[PDB]
This record gives sequence, structure tokens and C-alpha cells, in this order.
Amino acid sequence: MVKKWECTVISNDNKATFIKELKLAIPDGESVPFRAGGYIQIEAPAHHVKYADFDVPEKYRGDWDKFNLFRYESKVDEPIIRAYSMANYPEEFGIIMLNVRIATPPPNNPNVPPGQMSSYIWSLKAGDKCTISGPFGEFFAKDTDAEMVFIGGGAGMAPMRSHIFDQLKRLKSKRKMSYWYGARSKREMFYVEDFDGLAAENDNFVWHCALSDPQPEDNWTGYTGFIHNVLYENYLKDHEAPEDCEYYMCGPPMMNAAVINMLKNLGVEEENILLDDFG
Ligand SMILES: Cc1cc2nc3c(=O)[nH]c(=O)nc-3n(C[C@H](O)[C@H](O)[C@H](O)COP(=O)(O)OP(=O)(O)OC[C@H]3O[C@@H](n4cnc5c(N)ncnc54)[C@H](O)[C@@H]3O)c2cc1C
Ligand SMILES: NC(=O)C1=CN([C@@H]2O[C@H](COP(=O)(O)OP(=O)(O)OC[C@H]3O[C@@H](n4cnc5c(N)ncnc54)[C@H](O)[C@@H]3O)[C@@H](O)[C@H]2O)C=CC1
Ligand SMILES: NC(=O)C1=CN([C@@H]2O[C@H](COP(=O)(O)OP(=O)(O)OC[C@H]3O[C@@H](n4cnc5c(N)ncnc54)[C@H](O)[C@@H]3O)[C@@H](O)[C@H]2O)C=CC1
Ligand code: NA
Ligand code: NA
Repeated sequence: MVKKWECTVISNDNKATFIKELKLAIPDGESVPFRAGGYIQIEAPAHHVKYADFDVPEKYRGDWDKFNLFRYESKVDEPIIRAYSMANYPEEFGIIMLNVRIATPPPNNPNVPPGQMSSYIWSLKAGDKCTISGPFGEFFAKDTDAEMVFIGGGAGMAPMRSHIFDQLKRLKSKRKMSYWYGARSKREMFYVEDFDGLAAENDNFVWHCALSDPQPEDNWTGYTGFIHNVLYENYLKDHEAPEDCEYYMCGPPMMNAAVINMLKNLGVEEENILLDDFG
């Protein structure tokens, strides 16, 4: 049942301004027996970390400097635990990959404490230990032949990647599949080579990214605006049977609400709407 692993951090690089990909090596090269969409728990001891010690690459530091985010510190005097979704799929053996947003204090409340566990995770470097437990889960794919529409935003990426690779690689699915991902700007995109490669290799999979706040330096000529509107205008509006698809979503609360509203207005039933709310 519930097992615990004292893992070793392989890498903990930024994938976006405010997202790190934590890669963990499982002891003895064993694999966590998880399902795509599932999660583990990370636990951490009492500790004290400083944002100034974070490894944030130059290309991502712009908004860190703009909003003086390196000011922050997190002192935690009790053990803590949190859930994080796997970004790897089950046959990426011997590892656990996470996509962790740094939960800074809100702008209108800049002096409340920073997020406890995400600050701790962003402190980790290669060779550090990280204890996880699980696996757990409920955000699982349905076992049908229905067309799948995956809708991700921001820091909701991880279960989308896990799901999509699980279908196309482990299950060798022939189901029609698409992924619609909303990012603020081009530097906030990630897993581009992974999804481009899957799309190129699988005639039943395509993906699209929309930028809601494209930046002058992005030279962006792709889709813009909120991902739900892009998905509607460029695919679902013309679809002959949107109610016949299964929708799997993980994104900001406002994205989830806009998506659900749009789908219900197309006649999609709740049975066909699955989402993972991180709380
Ligand atoms: C099943 C599941 C899967 C998940 N998967 C992911 C995932 O893939 N990636 C991911 O990034 N997260 C994921 N989460 C969320 C994750 O578990 C944490 O909730 C998240 O990392 C924030 O926790 P934290 O300890 O860093 O912040 P907390 O310490 O819980 O704080 C949250 C926020 O509250 C703010 N805050 C603190 N005090 C105050 C105050 N007085 N007034 C106002 N605001 C205040 C903090 O600054 C911070 O912004 C998942 C959650 C679940 C349940
Ligand atoms: N940890 C995170 O996920 C953070 C995300 N951001 C996001 O970056 C974008 C910044 O937009 P820009 O066009 O560059 O500038 P801007 O000044 O126009 O940003 C607009 C909003 O950024 C918000 N913001 C969110 N987190 C903030 C933080 N920690 N400190 C200060 N302001 C914060 C403020 O409410 C402001 O209203 C916003 O989308 C903001 O939400 C910014 C800071 C941290
Ligand atoms: N599954 C969950 O519960 C998740 C929750 N979040 C939370 O959502 C907030 C924003 O997270 P970020 O990763 O910085 O996202 P973000 O601010 O970078 O937004 C990501 C994408 O979401 C869509 N979106 C954002 N605001 C929207 C709105 N008002 N209407 C419609 N679509 C919108 C856009 O397509 C945007 O590109 C944070 O508080 C984060 O904790 C984020 C991701 C997943
Ligand atoms: Na990026
Ligand atoms: Na394709």
C-alpha cells in the first residue's frame, strides 16, 4: 500500500518563470507503481530557506527582479506535507518528475508568509534528498474509445503530460487526442519538444499553445488569448459532436470555470468533464 521513498534530486531546473521541474531518482532504481493523473506527497522537515539562494536562470529572472521576489524567506518550524502530480508517465521508470509553481505571497498582501512547501522545493539542488510517499490518485483516464481533449494552463501541466504520454506510449492508443495549453508568454512554455515530437509521430495527436499575455520579445504569431476561447474558435465550435468527447483539464480556477461554462453550453454532459483541482 502506501510506501515511502527517500529520493535523490537529479535536477530542479526552471521550465518557466515560476515553475521548476523537480526530477527525483527512486532508490535502487525502483519505480513508483502510479497511474497517469496520480500524485505523490512530498514531506519536509522544519527548515529555513531564502529565495536569494534559489537557482533562477537569467532568462527567467525578469519578473523576479521586477516584483523583488528574492526578498522572500520561509521559516517552517513544523513538518509539512503536500501533494504533487506526476509529470512523468508510468514507463518513465526509476524517476518521479514534478512541475512545482512557486507560491509567492499575493501582490495585495506582499508581507504574508511565502508558500511553505513550494519554497522548500525551490531550495533543493542536485544531490539533495527529498522524501515522497504514495502513489495516490483519482484523476484517471476513462477506458473508452472516445475522442480526448486535454486542456491545461500554467502550472497544471504535469498530469496533462503524464496522461498524454501514457496513452500514446504505454497504451499505444489510437484514440483521437488533442492538447490545448494556455501559457502567459513564450518563455512560460515548456515540454515543447516532448509534445512536438509526439504530434509528429502520431497522426492521432495534435497540440496547440495559446499565449494570453505575449511579450514584445516573443515575436509571436500564434494563437492568443485565453485557451478556452482558442479551443472554441479553432476546433470545438465547428465540431459535429463535442458532447461525444471526454475533456480532461488542469489549470487555474478561472480557466476551469471558463472551460466548464463553454462545454456545458455546447451540450457536454458532466460525465465527460474531468478536472484536477489542486485546491
Ligand atoms: C492532488 C493534488 C495535486 C497537486 N499537484 C500540484 C502540481 O502538480 N503542481 C503544483 O505546483 N501544485 C500542485 N498541488 C498544490 C500543492 O499541493 C500545494 O498546495 C502548493 O504547492 C502550495 O503549497 P505551499 O505549501 O507552497 O503554500 P501554502 O503555504 O499552502 O500557501 C499557499 C499560498 O497562501 C499564501 N498565504 C500565506 N499566508 C497567507 C495569508 N495570511 N493571507 C493570504 N495568503 C497567505 C502563501 O504565500 C501562498 O501563496 C497539488 C495539490 C493536490 C491536492
Ligand atoms: N508566483 C507566481 O506565480 C507569480 C506570478 N506572477 C504573474 O506574473 C505576471 C506579471 O505581469 P506583468 O505584465 O509582468 O506585470 P504587472 O505589474 O502588469 O502584473 C500584473 C499583476 O501581477 C500581479 N502579481 C502576481 N503575483 C505577484 C507578486 N508576487 N508580486 C507582485 N505582483 C504580483 C499583481 O497583482 C499585478 O496586478 C502576472 O500574471 C502575475 O500574476 C508574478 C509574480 C509571481
Ligand atoms: N489545477 C489547479 O487547481 C491549478 C491551479 N492553479 C492556480 O491558478 C493560479 C494561476 O496559476 P498560473 O500557473 O500562474 O497561471 P497563469 O496565470 O499563467 O494562467 C495560465 C493560463 O490559464 C488561462 N487563464 C488564466 N486566467 C484566466 C481567466 N481569468 N480566464 C480564462 N482563462 C484564464 C490562460 O490560458 C493562461 O494562459 C495560481 O493561484 C495557481 O495556484 C494553476 C494551475 C493549476
Ligand atoms: Na520555458
Ligand atoms: Na499528429
